[PDB]
Amino acid sequence: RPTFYRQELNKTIWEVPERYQNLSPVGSGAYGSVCAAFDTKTGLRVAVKKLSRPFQSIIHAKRTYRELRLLKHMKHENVIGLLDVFTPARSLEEFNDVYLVTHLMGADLNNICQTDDHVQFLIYQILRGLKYIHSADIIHRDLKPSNLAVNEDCELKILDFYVATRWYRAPEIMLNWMHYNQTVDIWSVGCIMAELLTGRTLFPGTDHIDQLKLILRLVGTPGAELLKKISSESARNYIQSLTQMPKMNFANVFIGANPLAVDLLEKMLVLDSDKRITAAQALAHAYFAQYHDPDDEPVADPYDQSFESRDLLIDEWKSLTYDEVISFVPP
Ligand SMILES: Cc1cn(-c2cc(NC(=O)c3ccc(C)c(Nc4nccc(-c5cccnc5)n4)c3)cc(C(F)(F)F)c2)cn1
Repeated sequence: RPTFYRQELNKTIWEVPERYQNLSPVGSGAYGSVCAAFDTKTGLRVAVKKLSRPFQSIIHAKRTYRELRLLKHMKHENVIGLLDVFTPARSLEEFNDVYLVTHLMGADLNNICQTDDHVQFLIYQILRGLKYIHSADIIHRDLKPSNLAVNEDCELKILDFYVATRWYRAPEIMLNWMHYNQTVDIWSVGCIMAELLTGRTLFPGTDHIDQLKLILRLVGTPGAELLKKISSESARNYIQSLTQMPKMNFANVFIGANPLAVDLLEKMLVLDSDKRITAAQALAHAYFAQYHDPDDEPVADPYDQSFESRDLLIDEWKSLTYDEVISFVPP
């Protein structure tokens, strides 16, 4: 049981074991604050996240539990993994804060390591990690370049932490569809891969409405029947007021690109989420022929999400979270 020191960072009091030094605030939000640090015990650069009031509400406590459970379960080369989890509390009765620790990566996909081969390798790794995540019955929902970390040797890792999420969000989420499926993440991959191919953001909308119009300008406005699978009533009415836009031929948009990459993008960037390619299907596409290895593209061990159906109070989620903290074993 180590010694903690205190330091006021990100408008809050950080209490961390002395092994973590050189704390430097990275960013913050309503769901936590992140610092880069140096772990003197391993010699690693790490990221430390302090969850912001994790037990203020039932949903806060449940998602605190949800994140810790999820992260303790992820064992994949292309998904961020947990190096440590700690609390300064000495007992459940004073348990109020939770800290998570991962590797610090040298870069994200916005800031780059190294061609068509380099786009293939990066997108392959995203899809390899997504196949794993999706096999655990988890949807990322927030994929964007700043959530994709890359080390020196261009090994990529998916995480969840300017660069707007809206630029990469699936249209059915933008149109207020509540019942979307895992391929919302594939839409995001298509937008990311377009930007790696051309150098430019595919749909850099300045606002909610601008985003929809830029999307429809490329894929074409949907018919009424398609609208009812991807959109809520007020969004359907608005889309139906717009001039008809035809689908563009992606070959004239991604001029010069590998024709197999264009074919893959045509399968990713479709409005019909029942027609959109899955991560496992995309990994088998001929575009990735030089890296595709079904024996090295594993699924996840079964992930017990039955807690998602439990109706628990704040103190009950707090209690389960505490037990996940004190049972953690580092890799
Ligand atoms: C409520 C909820 C959360 N999630 C979920 C959480 C994470 N967490 C992290 O990635 C995470 C948690 C703690 C830490 C410390 C970090 N590390 C981190 N965070 C922000 C930035 C950086 C960073 C900064 C600079 C360079 N490299 C990394 N690292 C990640 C990851 C996923 C997924 F799907 F992507 F796997 C899902 C699901 N439901």
